[PDB]
Amino acid sequence: SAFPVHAAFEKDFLVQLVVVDLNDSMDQVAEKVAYHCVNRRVAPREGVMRVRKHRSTELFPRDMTIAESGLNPTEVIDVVFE
Amino acid sequence: SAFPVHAAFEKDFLVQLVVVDLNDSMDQVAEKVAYHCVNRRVAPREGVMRVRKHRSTELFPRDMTIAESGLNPTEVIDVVFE
Amino acid sequence: AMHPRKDWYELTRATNWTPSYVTEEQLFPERMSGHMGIPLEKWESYDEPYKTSYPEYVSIQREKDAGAYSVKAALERAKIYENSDPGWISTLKSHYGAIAVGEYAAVTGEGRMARFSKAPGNRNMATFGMMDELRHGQLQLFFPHEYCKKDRQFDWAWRAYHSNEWAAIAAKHFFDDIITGRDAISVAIMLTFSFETGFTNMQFLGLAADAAEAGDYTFANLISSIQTDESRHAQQGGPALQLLIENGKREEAQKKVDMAIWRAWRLFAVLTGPVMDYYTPLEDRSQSFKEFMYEWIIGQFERSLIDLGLDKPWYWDLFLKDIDELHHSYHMGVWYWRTTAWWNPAAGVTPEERDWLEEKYPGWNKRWGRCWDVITENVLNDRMDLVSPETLPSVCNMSQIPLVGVPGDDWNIEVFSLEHNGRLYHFGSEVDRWVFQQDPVQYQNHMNIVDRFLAGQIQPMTLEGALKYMGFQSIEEMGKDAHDFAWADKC
Amino acid sequence: AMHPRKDWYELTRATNWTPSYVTEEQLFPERMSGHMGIPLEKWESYDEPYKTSYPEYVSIQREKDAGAYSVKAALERAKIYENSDPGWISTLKSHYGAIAVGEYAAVTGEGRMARFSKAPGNRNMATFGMMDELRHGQLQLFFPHEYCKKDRQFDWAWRAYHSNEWAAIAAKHFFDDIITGRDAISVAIMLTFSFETGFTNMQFLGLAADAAEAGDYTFANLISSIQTDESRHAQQGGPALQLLIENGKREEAQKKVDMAIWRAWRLFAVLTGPVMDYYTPLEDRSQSFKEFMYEWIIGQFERSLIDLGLDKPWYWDLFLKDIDELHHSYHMGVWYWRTTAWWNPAAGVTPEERDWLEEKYPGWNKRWGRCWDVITENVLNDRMDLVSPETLPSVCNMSQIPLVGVPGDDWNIEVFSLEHNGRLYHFGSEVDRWVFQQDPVQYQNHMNIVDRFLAGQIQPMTLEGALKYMGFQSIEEMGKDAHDFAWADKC
Amino acid sequence: SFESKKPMRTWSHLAEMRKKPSEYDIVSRKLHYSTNNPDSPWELSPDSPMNLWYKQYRNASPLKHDNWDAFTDPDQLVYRTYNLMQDGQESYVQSLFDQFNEREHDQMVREGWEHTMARCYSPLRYLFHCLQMSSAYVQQMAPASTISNCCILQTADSLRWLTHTAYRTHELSLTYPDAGLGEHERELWEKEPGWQGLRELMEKQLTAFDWGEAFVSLNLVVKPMIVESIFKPLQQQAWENNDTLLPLLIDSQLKDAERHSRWSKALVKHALENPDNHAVIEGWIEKWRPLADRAAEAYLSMLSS
Amino acid sequence: SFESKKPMRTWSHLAEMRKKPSEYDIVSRKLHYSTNNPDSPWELSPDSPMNLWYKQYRNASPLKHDNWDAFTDPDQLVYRTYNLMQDGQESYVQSLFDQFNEREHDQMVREGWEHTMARCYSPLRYLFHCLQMSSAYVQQMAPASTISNCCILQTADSLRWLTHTAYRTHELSLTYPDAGLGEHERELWEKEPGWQGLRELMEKQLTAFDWGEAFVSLNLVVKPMIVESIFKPLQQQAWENNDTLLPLLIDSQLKDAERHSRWSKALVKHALENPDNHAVIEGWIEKWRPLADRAAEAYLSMLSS
Amino acid sequence: STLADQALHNNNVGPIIRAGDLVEPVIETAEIDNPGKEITVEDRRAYVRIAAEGELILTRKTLEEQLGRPFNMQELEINLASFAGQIQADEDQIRFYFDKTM
Amino acid sequence: STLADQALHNNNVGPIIRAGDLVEPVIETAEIDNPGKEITVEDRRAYVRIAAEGELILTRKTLEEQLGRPFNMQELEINLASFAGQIQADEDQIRFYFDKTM
Ligand SMILES: [Fe+3]
Ligand SMILES: [Fe+3]
Ligand SMILES: [Fe+3]
Ligand SMILES: [Fe+3]
Repeated sequence: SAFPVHAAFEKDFLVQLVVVDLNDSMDQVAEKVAYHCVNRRVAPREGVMRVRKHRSTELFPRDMTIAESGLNPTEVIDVVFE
Repeated sequence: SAFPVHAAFEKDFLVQLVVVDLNDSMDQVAEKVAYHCVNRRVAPREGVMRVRKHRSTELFPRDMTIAESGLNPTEVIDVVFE
Repeated sequence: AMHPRKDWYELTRATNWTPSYVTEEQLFPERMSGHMGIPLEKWESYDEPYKTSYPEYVSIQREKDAGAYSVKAALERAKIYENSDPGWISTLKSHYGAIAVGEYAAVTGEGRMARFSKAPGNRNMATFGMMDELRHGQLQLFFPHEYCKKDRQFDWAWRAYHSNEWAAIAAKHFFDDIITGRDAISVAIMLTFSFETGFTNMQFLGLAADAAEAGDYTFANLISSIQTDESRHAQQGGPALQLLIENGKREEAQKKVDMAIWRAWRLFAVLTGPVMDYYTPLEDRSQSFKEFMYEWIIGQFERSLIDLGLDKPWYWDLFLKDIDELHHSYHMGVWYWRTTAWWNPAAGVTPEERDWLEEKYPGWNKRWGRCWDVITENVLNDRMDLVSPETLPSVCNMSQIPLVGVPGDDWNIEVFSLEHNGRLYHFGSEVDRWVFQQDPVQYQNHMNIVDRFLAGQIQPMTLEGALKYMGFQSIEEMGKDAHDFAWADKC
Repeated sequence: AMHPRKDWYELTRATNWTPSYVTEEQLFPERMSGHMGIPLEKWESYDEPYKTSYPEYVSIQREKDAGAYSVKAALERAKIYENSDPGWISTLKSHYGAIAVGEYAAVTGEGRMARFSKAPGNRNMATFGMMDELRHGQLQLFFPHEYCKKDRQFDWAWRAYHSNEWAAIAAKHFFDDIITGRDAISVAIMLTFSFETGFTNMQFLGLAADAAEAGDYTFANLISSIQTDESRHAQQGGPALQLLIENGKREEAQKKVDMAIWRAWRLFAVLTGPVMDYYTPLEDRSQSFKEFMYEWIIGQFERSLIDLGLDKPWYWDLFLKDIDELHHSYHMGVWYWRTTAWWNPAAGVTPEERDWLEEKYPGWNKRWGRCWDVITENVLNDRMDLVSPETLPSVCNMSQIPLVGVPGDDWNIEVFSLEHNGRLYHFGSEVDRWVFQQDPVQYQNHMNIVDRFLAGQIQPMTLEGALKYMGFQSIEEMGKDAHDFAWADKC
Repeated sequence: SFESKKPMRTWSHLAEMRKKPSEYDIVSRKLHYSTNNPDSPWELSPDSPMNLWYKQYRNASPLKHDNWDAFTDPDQLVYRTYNLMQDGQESYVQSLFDQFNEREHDQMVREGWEHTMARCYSPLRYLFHCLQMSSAYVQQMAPASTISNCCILQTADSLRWLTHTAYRTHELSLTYPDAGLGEHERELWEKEPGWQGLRELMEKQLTAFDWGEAFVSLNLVVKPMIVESIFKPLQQQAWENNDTLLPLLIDSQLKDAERHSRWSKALVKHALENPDNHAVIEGWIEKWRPLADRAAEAYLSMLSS
Repeated sequence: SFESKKPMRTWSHLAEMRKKPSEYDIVSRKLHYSTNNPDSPWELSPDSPMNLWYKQYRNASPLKHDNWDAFTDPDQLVYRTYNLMQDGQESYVQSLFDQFNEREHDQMVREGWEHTMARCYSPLRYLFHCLQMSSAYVQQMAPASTISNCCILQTADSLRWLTHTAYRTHELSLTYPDAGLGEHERELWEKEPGWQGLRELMEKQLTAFDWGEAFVSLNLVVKPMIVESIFKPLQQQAWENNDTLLPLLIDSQLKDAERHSRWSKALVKHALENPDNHAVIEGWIEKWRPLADRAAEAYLSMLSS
Repeated sequence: STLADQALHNNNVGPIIRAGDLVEPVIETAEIDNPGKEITVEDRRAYVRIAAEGELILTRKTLEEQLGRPFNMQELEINLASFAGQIQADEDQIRFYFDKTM
Repeated sequence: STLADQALHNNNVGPIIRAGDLVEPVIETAEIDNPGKEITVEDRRAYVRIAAEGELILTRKTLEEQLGRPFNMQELEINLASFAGQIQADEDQIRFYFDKTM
């Protein structure tokens, strides 16, 4: 059920390997990524974290799971604020 | 009338060429030497400066002139306090 | 009497002949020779512009080494190791590890030309090139060797290329691509022309300026002497390029140069960039990394490239933007993940240094400065756990260096991906992806360190497992903050 | 194959023969040879213990210079001149001026032995000695030459020995006495044994330690390399001394050693003493002058002298007292009369330095410290006229150095005078007077600088006239306080 | 966890030597990382062209040893000491050239000797260059840096001989401008019967791509033949024709040649730690000896004509 | 007052050269302070023994010039460059010795040649040492450092020749142990007629104490005779007796000898700026030539016996 | 890219000499052997960048004179750490030069 | 004169080696070639004073081994800045020694 992706967090300097779960929501994925970013290289802020395919115009719904999203493992995503 | 001697002043570090006069008193010679010593490398002090042949036990009288002393030019003298 | 070299030099390189007992192609196979179908006779017009001869070489090279070694000997007690800023010592560790055994590898590139180039002058100059790189490899093992007894990280002057440490893999992927992994003509263009007249001046002369400012004359004297050899054997590239152009292969030549320059750039950005703008003590920064780039690559190298009749690379404008940006991110990452390096990176963000950075790179503080603010706050609050990573960075499938972008106020990061033969690759730039596409058979089945981690080749699959996989043999060998965070006392 | 030196060395020195067309005494005149009537055959037992041969010499000496010059070249930009304490720069000025052209003079001492010694091994080793001193003279002109363009005082590396400046006269009176002014045997004993195994270690190795502490590797490397030559050719002295003793001339030998050691001592006390305890920055004082004396002269040289079968000098106890005292007074005088020197003496009496002096020389402050107190008070009160002399010091008729004693609380000063052939001479020690009496024809009609001043040879007869007489060609060339009195800010 | 360890006195790989590591040990040993990973010699796609080349021509060689790196140049030469030695030799050769030219040596050779040199001596530049190219191939393919180092120096030595030959060809032409010296060497190498055995030998040798076969053919078969069948007969012919320079020059070149033989023999001794290697090496010698023998015969036939 | 002056680019004494001072200029020129004060060469009593010696044998020489210091070694050698050149020459001679010994050169000389060497060659160590001693005397007495420097190097060169001779005497004795090689040279120098002209010449020359006469006799008369009457006849004899080493060795020694002649000639040219000096120099040559001629005749008579 | 454009559009040629005894002599030589050219010098301490417009010649004869000791052209390699321009070298001189004018 | 007496009454012999590549190898050699002697070392940075009681031998074979490169005994002169003791030198070794015992 382990699902590796590569994630870029808004205002960070890099892309990182973050292993999420096949059944995680786009709210949870955003948490697992943030853990490796906010308060490390990125200042914390108000707002709702969202997930999208890299540089996509389309945001995934917050409730949608990765399995339901159609993402393939090792694909690249961004975590951004509304 | 110029009369060169070499003079060592009490508490100085060296012997110096001091040119005195054939008719100077042992009070004046002591002055001409002091000029090159006191307040330069030797602290000033109370007392009467006296002249003697180098390391001699005999002091010359204060009123005696160098001519009367029998000193030869380029001979060595000390200037000391009583 | 003796007769002047000009009177007999032609005979030293009158060595081409028409094979009869094997075919020309058997004797000079295209995979090793890279003659591009150009007939033997055309290669005889090759004229090395920086000539020497065997008796002159042994005499002159004898004198070069006597000075290098004499200086090292006379300065053993200068307290460089003991009194130098640790950022400077890490600069030495990085240099020797990243370079010594790659120099020895360069012998093979030169050897490839000495056996397989159809140009007689090239085969002779390549023979001196083999000797030169032998010199360079031996110097750069000999010099750091005395420091083994002081610091296990100096072991990496020898160990690095034998390891799977990420920077060593990035070095080997590059050098195996441009030096040891291609035909003689590709070596002439990618190594002797592109890398050796292009970039090495940055590390062997730009860094020497910093070394002299830091009062490390043993090192400055060493690397500047080494570059005098480079200047001669690098001149094998230009005449090969001229010959290709004259024989209808300009497009092929341009492509090789374009590829080699970008590949070298990304490597220099991760190793030399941080050295020049961060590890080197501020008072010793002769010029910024960008400034040296503009002197050596733009002002000198590119102008020479144009003079020979090639064009500015298609990615010119991307390259210029990259010079402003890339190494700042590479530095940040090398430091955050310092524990995977064999040197101790210095953060180099004291207030005084950040002012210098702002002056050299307007807008720095509103970008990278934003991440350093967070890092700094944590340090001042002893929240050290937030100053060490708990995952791996994503890595470029070409350069083998993590995927980065511009942080802070105007955040922008882009990965350039590619599906190919049922596999998904990720590249850190448009150019890196283009390089892969120029020669997929060279790269397609290579797996970067993170590919390996995900594929089960790194056991256990943990940060510790990865550190062991990278060849670290003791705790002391892994990178740490150069000043043990003492810099925070200035913030 | 080649045959080992031991198999053929004897033939290189089988060069004595029985003269037939001139007499032995015509060929080896006693005034130039100094054989003391010892027959030619006895001199063949002379066995130089530190041998070399021509092919080995040119090869080894080639290597010695390559290193010396390479180091100088590699460190040109080390900012020694610009960043060094001025006390250290004055140390360089003093060294080069007092030494370069005296080294070249040493060629003549070696030449005197090469032509006039009856010992074949001596004549060959003296030939290498001639070459060595040529090396030394040329090195020590070449090295300071680049500094001419910075400071006219560096001109004195060449000019000193051509001048009548008081220290130059003291240097020449000594070197002309022990090197150029006597027979070959006297040269062997006074120069190669006494001066060259005795004292030069102080200036060429003791000072090198200070130079390394001060971070001046060009200079430390230079002088230590020079001393490797000294160590070889100085070994001509011991075998001559052994031969003299075996042939009933021990008393004559002892006298020559006794004289040369005292003569060298007074010169080193005025030049090296102040360098080591005052000009050299405190943090760079590897050991005190006395400490180095105890290492090199007492611990090493005197022990070697005893091993060869000679006795401690008759003036032993006077010499030991002198080591405690003399250079402190010499320093004080060189500084007070700084304007007659071609270097800028440093006072070296900051509170921190006076504590070091007290520790190295208990009682210092109650003696010399008393004079420095007066000098210091004047400086702090801008009474600068009292910090410059208005007369000449009285000068020793042997050493040519002013007559001094112990100042302060237990004042004691003694001049040792002598009437001789209707003239009155003054000496700074019992030993200096004794030296004169050993060989009056060598000295009796010499006039010291002050004798000349009083005799009308210095016109005009004034301080200015004397400065001009001493060869100063501009105002800049005359000595000044090394730090322009900035040290007073520490008092 | 990791473990804590103190600094080592030398490289981790040399740390278990009994002896203090020498300059040679420090700068020469175990530098080929390309032997670390049998599937991927080079840090690229495992099936990249050069990776396939190395897996076939190095890794798959029938000449096998589990520790090639242990090999030691019996001379233990490094770049620094090689240059000291060869500057010595080249300065000596330059001195000979200069003094023999001063004495007009070339004018006093036996009548016609210039023609023998033009035919049998000057085209040696081709042969020596082949040795140079071939030496470089063994360098790049050998499975240990200590081996490759001997090959680098041998490649240089080959160019040294080439250069001597070029210099003397031109110089001789100054005294004998009507013998084709410096003019007809390529044609001679290509068409003259005396040269064809050697040319066939080298063209074929240069296409032996297995590192083991390349080494054996070059260093154990070709090079010893050149010593016995070319260098020494030339010295004898020179003696018979009042050429006193050539024997001295060849003596200096032979010093190089004996050095190549010395390290070659030492590599054989190392290889023979594996008894399998005897038949492998012996087989390659038997394979190439006939070509080598025919090359020498033709050359000698030409020389003594 | 004094005046203020800025730093000079070189020594005050060279500051008025048009050209940038060379290494030679910087380290060689005007170093004899002993010529500054005519009454007191040395800083001692004006009538000290050495001061009297110099006033008589240097200052009072009939060979006169008002600026000896202006003299320039035409080779402009300094210690550093001399050693580079001579290490080159000695390395070459060592290479020759080693290779000729390898080839057993000494065994193949003409029968009896060992006896000719024992008699006419090995005692040269005495002659060369005399040149060495005499060169050192001119060094210490010459009135300019640039002159003395040429003499220092010539003294070294003399010991170089002495050393060659010692080495070869011993080596030859290894092949011919029954010819008195290394055993009877002193007796030959002292008693053999062929050597007596040379011995008388040198004993007398070594007692010419005027610096000018010493130089002229040594460098203008003795040394040129040795070149023409000793070195070259030996080369010819060696040729006739299948000694091929000796001519090469002598060629290297002759390079030294021509260098001594070069600077000597240049000193003459400088001296001749004073027209008075022609008769002075000519007079000394005429004085010593007879002894020199008789020395050569006796030696040649011995050699060709 | 104005900065980069300007940097690229130069015609500077000449030697980069490493710190040592050749620095000053090479600068002097560049001046003497290229009269009517302005010689520029950029001092980076470990090396010096010496340049002229379009072409810069160093003759062996002049370098030997400025260096003050016997000198063969091939020795320049000991201290020629880099160079701008194409190079044309022989026993008598080295020429740094461009074919094009930017 | 107690201090001076004690200083004079020593039997220390051995090389003084100038700063450079011979320092450590000579110390190691002194230890190896004189077992059962204590080797003393005084470090003055520009030179090192190495000594043993009565006699101290350095063999060429051992020095070559500790130095790590081919070495001829005569080369020691390059770095032998001084020495205590009388000296006995040949192609195979150097011996520093005293005749007397103080
Ligand atoms: Fe390199
Ligand atoms: Fe290179
Ligand atoms: Fe000296
Ligand atoms: Fe000396």
